[PDB]
Amino acid sequence: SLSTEATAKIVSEFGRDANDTGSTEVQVALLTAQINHLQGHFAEHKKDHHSRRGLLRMVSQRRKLLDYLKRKDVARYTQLIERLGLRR
Amino acid sequence: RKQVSDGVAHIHASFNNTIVTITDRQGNALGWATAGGSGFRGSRKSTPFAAQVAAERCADAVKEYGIKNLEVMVKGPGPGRESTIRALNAAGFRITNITDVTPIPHNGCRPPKKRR
Amino acid sequence: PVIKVRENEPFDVALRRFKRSCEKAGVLAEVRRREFYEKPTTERKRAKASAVKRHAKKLARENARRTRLY
Amino acid sequence: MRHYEIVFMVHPDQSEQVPGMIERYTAAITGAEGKIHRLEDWGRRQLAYPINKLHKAHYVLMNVEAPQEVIDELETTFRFNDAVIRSMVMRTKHAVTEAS
Amino acid sequence: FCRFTAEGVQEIDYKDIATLKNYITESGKIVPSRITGTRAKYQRQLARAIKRARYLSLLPYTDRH
Amino acid sequence: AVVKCKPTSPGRRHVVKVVNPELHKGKPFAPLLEKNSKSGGRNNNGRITTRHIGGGHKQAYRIVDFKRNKDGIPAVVERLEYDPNRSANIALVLYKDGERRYILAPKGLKAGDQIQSGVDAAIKPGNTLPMRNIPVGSTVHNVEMKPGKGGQLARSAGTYVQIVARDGAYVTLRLRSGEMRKVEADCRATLGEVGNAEHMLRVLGKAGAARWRGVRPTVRGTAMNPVDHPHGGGEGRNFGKHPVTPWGVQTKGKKTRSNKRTDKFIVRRRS
RNA sequence: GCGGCCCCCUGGACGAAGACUGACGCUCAGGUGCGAAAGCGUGGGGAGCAAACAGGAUUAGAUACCCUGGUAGUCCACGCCGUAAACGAUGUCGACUUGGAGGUUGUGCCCUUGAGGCGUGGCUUCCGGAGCUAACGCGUUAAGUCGACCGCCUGGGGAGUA
Ligand SMILES: [Mg+2]
Ligand SMILES: [Mg+2]
Ligand SMILES: [Mg+2]
Ligand SMILES: [Mg+2]
Ligand SMILES: [Mg+2]
Ligand SMILES: [Mg+2]
Ligand SMILES: [Mg+2]
Ligand SMILES: [Mg+2]
Ligand SMILES: [Mg+2]
Ligand SMILES: [Mg+2]
Ligand SMILES: [Mg+2]
Ligand SMILES: [Mg+2]
Ligand SMILES: [Mg+2]
Ligand SMILES: [Mg+2]
Ligand SMILES: [Mg+2]
Ligand SMILES: [Mg+2]
Ligand SMILES: [Mg+2]
Ligand SMILES: [Mg+2]
Repeated sequence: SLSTEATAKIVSEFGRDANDTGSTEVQVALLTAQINHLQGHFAEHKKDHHSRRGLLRMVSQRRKLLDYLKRKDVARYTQLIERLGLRR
Repeated sequence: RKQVSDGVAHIHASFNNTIVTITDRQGNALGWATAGGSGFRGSRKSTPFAAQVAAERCADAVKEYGIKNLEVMVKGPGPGRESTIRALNAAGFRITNITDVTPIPHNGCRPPKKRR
Repeated sequence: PVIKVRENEPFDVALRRFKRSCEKAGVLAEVRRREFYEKPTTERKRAKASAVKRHAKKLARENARRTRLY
Repeated sequence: MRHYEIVFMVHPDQSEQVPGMIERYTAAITGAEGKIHRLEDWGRRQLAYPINKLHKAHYVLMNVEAPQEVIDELETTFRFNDAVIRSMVMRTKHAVTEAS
Repeated sequence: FCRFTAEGVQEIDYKDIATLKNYITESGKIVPSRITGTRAKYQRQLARAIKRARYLSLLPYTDRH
Repeated sequence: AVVKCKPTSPGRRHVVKVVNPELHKGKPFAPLLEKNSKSGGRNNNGRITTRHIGGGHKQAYRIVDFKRNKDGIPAVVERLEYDPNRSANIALVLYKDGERRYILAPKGLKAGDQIQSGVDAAIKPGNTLPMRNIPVGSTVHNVEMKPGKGGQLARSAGTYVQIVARDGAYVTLRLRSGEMRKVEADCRATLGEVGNAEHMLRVLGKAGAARWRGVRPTVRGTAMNPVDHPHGGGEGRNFGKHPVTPWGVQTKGKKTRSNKRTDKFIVRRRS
């Protein structure tokens, strides 16, 4: 679940600073690292209905952030979705 | 015959009967006597007295085997649970130890349905 | 409830010792519980009522402790 | 790097075998950059209940820190080994030097 | 009473059988916390320790095996 | 993967296909093929002995290696091939020295997997080794009966045999039929459980689907005439007789086993 | 809805001290998803219990209660069903308004000098104050004083039926 070394490394790439955790790019890039990591978990344990509600919350919390970012800064939004790969 | 020295008394108490079997230490039975077959047919074999009578009767039938010492192993609930122990002393046996063996599942097999 | 008859006792003492062990091990109470199936819903209601009366009587005696009858 | 508290019992008539196998497991544990902190040999003990008869057994404590993939191989060597009964693999952290 | 497993703070383990034998009746049944006094945070650590040692045959499941 | 065919035709309504993509799609291995001419149920005398056999697609016998007496010499599975003769897919196996052979495919064997034979082998699905060495309670297949005979038990698709208990020089196996049978402990037995476990779930859907597997039509006795079959006769569907085979001996209940020389090894009759 | 112990993968909650984003929030018709037990389909498994069924009793009768047996089912895999007194008969989110005695899980300070004392948070069971209510009762976890959004009701039967 995004071990410290793997979660303090995403903050460095996407954060404007090295100590900036919480920027919309960082938050969405952190969430995307978990939605793309649980795909292999749920492709084996299909009946894990209780852990899927956690995944369906990380998915929606990301879309809520993207809509805020897109309205606030279109240029920054269209650059994040291609640096990451989504909106399909 | 075989004049065994140390035997084990197996009491099978229940809510409807009381079966007493006296065996040697290797688990080979020698004699037995129940409550219902001892002239206590009906609502009387449950009583803690019919267990006493059968315990004396089962204390017999090993007279030929010359038993002097005993270990009492009480199984099941019921009225014939204690009255049938002292009846073995009344026959002269020397009780070595009293072990309660009772099948208690650790939430295993499902019991029957409730009566109404 | 294994008890070993120790040295030089009267029988009634050793027998009354073994009975104390059966009462303390609760073997008789356990068997009477396991003779019939109690539905899972009837157990929860039977436990709750056996923790309410325990509480309600506990308050009742204190609530009646500060009273003079005559 | 996950800690472990592997403890297993062997056949009583293999007590001379254990020195041979305790080092083989430690060699395999160390062979994959794995540490080991406590190697207490409890000796021969009397069982509380008989398991497949065998009123006695010989206990070994390992307290190994190994990668998650090495242990799964080690449990297999515990299973198919006829002279290992009741292997237990706990997951813990930390310390050393207890129980003797 | 309540002092054990709460004074001298520790996390109970299943090796010290001499300690655990003070928390089981003669038949191997775990004594309830009401009788002893151990706090609930530690009876769970003392219930799981006894069940852990039973599997290793360090303690008896029952008094007749 | 059982896929139900869409009902574009009355005769494709009910077909269910068991399609396995992992099988090889080309041609088999030439040096391990033979000629397999058909019979139709006809022995030396030329008279049919077993009825309802005839026709069907032409096939070729693929020499499957059953003894597995090449000890050591690890081998790699190259591909899984469809075998018309058996009910389980076979696997081409290449040994280290350069010799290719065929084996029955276990349930968890794919290309690139490694197997090997011999007493030294390890307990792994696909590895064969004498039953004296396989831990009791295990699930095995391709069991033998006599040391070196070749392998005769649990050879169909999805079929296996349990090693219930080992007693001295003889091993008690729970077979697939429900029997418990003693076999000599030295018989090799390939560890695992045979593949193609979905072979049951296929249905043929039409009459020709069974006609092109060498299965001729089966005619009931009650339709026959009294000369041709004991049931026979009648004016309008009369039976009135205890069912029997066309040769008099009773069917539907009557036991026929009689060996008296291998009843030592039958611990418990089939339940 | 979840109760033996162990490992593998995994979701949520809470607490102390900080750093960061800067209204990114609440509710939600349609829609989608999860949803006890019984029930259905295919393939297994079947110890115990037990609809149906058989016999014995009770009875005026007893196609039930009681007794002796017992199949489906209860169990596993994958699909379907989508209903319960699915209940605290009480929608979700937020603010404000006297107390007491407990449970459970965190944390801070000081004579932990010794089963201590004083605080602050999360969840939770019981009693009661104003207030509310037809009454019973609820009573900081409101059924009190308010704000936003949704669902539902409009005499009984016919009927949650055609
Ligand atoms: Mg009964
Ligand atoms: Mg036919
Ligand atoms: Mg005709
Ligand atoms: Mg004829
Ligand atoms: Mg006619
Ligand atoms: Mg007729
Ligand atoms: Mg809706
Ligand atoms: Mg169901
Ligand atoms: Mg079913
Ligand atoms: Mg079935
Ligand atoms: Mg019945
Ligand atoms: Mg409804
Ligand atoms: Mg409910
Ligand atoms: Mg409602
Ligand atoms: Mg909502
Ligand atoms: Mg109140
Ligand atoms: Mg309707
Ligand atoms: Mg309805």
